[PDB]
Amino acid sequence: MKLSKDTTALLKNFATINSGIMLKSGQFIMTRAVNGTTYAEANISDVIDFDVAIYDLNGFLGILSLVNDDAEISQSEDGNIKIADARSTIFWPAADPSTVVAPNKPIPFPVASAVTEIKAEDLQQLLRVSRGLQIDTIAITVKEGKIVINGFNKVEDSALTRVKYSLTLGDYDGENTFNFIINMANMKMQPGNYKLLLWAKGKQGAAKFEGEHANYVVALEADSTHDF
Amino acid sequence: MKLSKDTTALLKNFATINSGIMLKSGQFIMTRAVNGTTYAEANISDVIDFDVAIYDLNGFLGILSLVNDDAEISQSEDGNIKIADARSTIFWPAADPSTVVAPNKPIPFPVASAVTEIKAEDLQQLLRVSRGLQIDTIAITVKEGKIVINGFNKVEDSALTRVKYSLTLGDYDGENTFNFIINMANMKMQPGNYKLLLWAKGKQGAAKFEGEHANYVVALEADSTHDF
Amino acid sequence: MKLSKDTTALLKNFATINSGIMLKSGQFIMTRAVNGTTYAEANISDVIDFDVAIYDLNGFLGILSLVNDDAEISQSEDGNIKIADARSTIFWPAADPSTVVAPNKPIPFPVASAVTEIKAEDLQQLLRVSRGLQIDTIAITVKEGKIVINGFNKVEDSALTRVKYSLTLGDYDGENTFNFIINMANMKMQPGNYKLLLWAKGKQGAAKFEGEHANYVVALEADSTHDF
Amino acid sequence: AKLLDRQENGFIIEKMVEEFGMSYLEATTAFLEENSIPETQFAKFIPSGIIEKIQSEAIDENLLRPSVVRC
Amino acid sequence: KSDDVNGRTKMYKNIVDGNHQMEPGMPESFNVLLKEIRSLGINIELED
Amino acid sequence: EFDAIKIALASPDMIRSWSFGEVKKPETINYRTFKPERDGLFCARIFGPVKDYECLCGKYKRLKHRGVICEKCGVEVTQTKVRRER
Amino acid sequence: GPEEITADIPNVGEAALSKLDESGIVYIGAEVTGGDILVGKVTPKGETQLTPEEKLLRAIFGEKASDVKDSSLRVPNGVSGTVIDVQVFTRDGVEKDKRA
Ligand SMILES: [Zn+2]
Repeated sequence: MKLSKDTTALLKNFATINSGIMLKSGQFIMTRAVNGTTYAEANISDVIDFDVAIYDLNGFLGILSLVNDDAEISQSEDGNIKIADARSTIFWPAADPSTVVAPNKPIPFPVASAVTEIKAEDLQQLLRVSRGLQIDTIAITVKEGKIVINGFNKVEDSALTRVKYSLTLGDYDGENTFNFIINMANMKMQPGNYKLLLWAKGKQGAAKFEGEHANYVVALEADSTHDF
Repeated sequence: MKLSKDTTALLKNFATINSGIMLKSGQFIMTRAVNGTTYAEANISDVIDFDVAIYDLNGFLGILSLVNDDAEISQSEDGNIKIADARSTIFWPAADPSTVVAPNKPIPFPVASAVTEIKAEDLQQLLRVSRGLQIDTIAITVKEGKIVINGFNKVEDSALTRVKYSLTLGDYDGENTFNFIINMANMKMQPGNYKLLLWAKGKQGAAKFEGEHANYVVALEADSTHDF
Repeated sequence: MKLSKDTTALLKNFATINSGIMLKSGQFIMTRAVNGTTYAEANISDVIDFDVAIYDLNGFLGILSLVNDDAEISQSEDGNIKIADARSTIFWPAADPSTVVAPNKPIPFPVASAVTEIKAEDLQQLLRVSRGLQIDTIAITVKEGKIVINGFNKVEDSALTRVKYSLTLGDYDGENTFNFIINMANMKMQPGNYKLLLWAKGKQGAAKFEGEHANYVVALEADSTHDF
Repeated sequence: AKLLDRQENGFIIEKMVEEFGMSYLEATTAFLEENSIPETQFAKFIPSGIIEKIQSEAIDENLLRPSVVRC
Repeated sequence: KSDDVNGRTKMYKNIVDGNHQMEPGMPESFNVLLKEIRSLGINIELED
Repeated sequence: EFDAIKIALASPDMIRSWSFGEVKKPETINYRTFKPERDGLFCARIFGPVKDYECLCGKYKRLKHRGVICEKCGVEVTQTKVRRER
Repeated sequence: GPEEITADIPNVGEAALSKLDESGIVYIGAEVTGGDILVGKVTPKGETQLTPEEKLLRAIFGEKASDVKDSSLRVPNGVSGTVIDVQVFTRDGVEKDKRA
């Protein structure tokens, strides 16, 4: 079963959240942070056919980039993984599904208590200029009636009152206020326009980022405030 | 001011002389090395529209390099810098002017005794070779009627007598002999052609590199000598 | 003398087995690891004009890669290499050869038992997969009469039961089989197509990979089996 | 003062054996202690070469077991 | 041949290199007794 | 070499004049490091180096660093031969 | 750490090693003399006993080199002769080897 180049790109994006997975049959892959807080899901053009655990999925994708694309990939006789060229026959050791944790399911994300979307250059801009200003956390909150993305230095300011960078996707008509706080390390997502869903219930809360290749549901931090 | 990529590259290159900078009023930049031995200056095309002392300029350049080009670089409300494109913003706290070391004024270098030129390919070759044989010093003199740079390593070639490499800076028809010595650590001149103006008197000595864009100045090492 | 880019390339990949070398007047160069297990050799269509050893081939060829190739490689007056650049005259110290293991003769490869061939993609592909699988051992055997390779990581596998890689190298017109064992730490040839001779008797053997520029003689590992 | 040339130190360290004549191991350990050199910050002082002959003469002198011979 | 450590080393060398000649030195265990009586307050000394 | 041996007594003054220090701690060894104690009946702090030319500072290797005392160890730096007799 | 009765010994000529068995117990009938080895028994190193002359090699080869050292049972110098029998004693429930 072939792993397409777009398949390899999404496998790259998922191997970031985890250097391994338990591949499960379907046209879909998904993985969880080791903490399970920020999660990745993606219905992929390739259809998984044999459920197989892999430990170094990043290195597995390296191995993939070491062999030609249309090599037939199967689960080998001893249970391991066979990459088959016209000549090359390679057995990558198939992992144990308990050495690598998998997410329970694709997160049935709740309804968004607020909606916006972040442009490609928007997310690129925030996440990359965070290096110049040393931004370590983000505050998405109602500001001037807008869903603003304030890059806060939670090391230098745990209160998130000293902005060095903000991002304003668009104004959000609302009286019910909030100041969602989410780790800059929760931003496992690749660049690109990501529809931002801000679900807010009590203290449970999430930002669902719906990109061009995967949905990542991010559990809001305990400091994310929301008020309806 | 919206510094171009050429201007910001020039800023990154001047940073090789000082992280601390006092970007002054005008289209001009003015810097000196922390040991008071190297000096840099360059007329830019944009106008610095507010005096500012910066301690870490290259990160300022990175901040410049990622945002939308329509980013507005002005003076923030707090007496510091702001770089905000059409949708986001970046705050930059300006270092105190009483905490940056720099020339009071431009160093014009109004006098020279030995004029020579040095071009781009020999520039890069000297920069690489002095890294390559651990050459730590250049000596400008006349050997067989040529203004020649002789490279040496001082700890093992103490009197700078091992010419493992002789680079000719140009012809010499002149009676004024000299040892214009520059220790490699002051070598910060970027890619670009440089007219080297050498002046010296008694023990004091300075070599100037007038480039396609800028001037560098080096105090010639203490053993530099001149016979007129 | 002067050494073509292919000539400096043969030296660059000769530095892969042994750092420096002992060169003599002539048009042939050879090198061997001090273990005696590997020996690369290639004639050069460039000519050597004296007898010398080079302690650092890497820095040597690097300081040479900055001069336009017309630079003459003569002996210096002070007992080292004088490379008269088109514009400079660089000097790099001449290694007294006794301090580098110089082979006294070029290795002749006696009558090989088995014959086959490797290619550019095959060889380079194996070079790369030996990393992603950390494969230390390569075991050349016959399957159904076919000369092929089986890859093992001997550390995790004493008697090498875990074939980690398998490739079709070619046919073997016979039944006289073998497991010629080699460490991946000896496959230092540049990528390319090669003929493959195998001398093997009793306990000893020699793998001869013949390239479009050179020949590599590698000692097989004693654990190998063979019959002819 | 500063002696950061590795291959020059190779020229100097062959002087140890070729001159004194005990072994490359003891000669270079003598060098290491003479100039007071630790064993983890050596790659900045020692030529890349002498290391290989050190390994060679070591395994030939059997400093370690058959566990190290095969590899 | 018994105690002169410096002495016996010098000997061993000179004999294994063809020179029969002796360096007297001064015993060691004697010094042991010397310090051993220095233990008790009986100050002992070795005049010029 | 030297002439007649003399005997005499010793004012406790001269006892002080001998000793390279004074011992108070009644014990000797750490039983894990098997090293001398800090101020005990075998401690280097008075008697000296258990190896030669270097102590638990690890600070002084060659003849360049010999002699001068440590501050971590506190002990002088020399050969262990002199420990036999101090 | 505890010690082993392997046939695995550093800085010794393999010529000698051959005479042992796979366990490390020389065979019955080997005419032996002093200055040789009858059993191989090896110990972890320890720290205060590490000379620079091996600090070198442990630096290079990776500290998986100088972790052990010999304690082998020799043949008491001044004796010769022939082996007649070898007794091997072990804790029960602990593994029992070939000779046992
Ligand atoms: Zn200490």
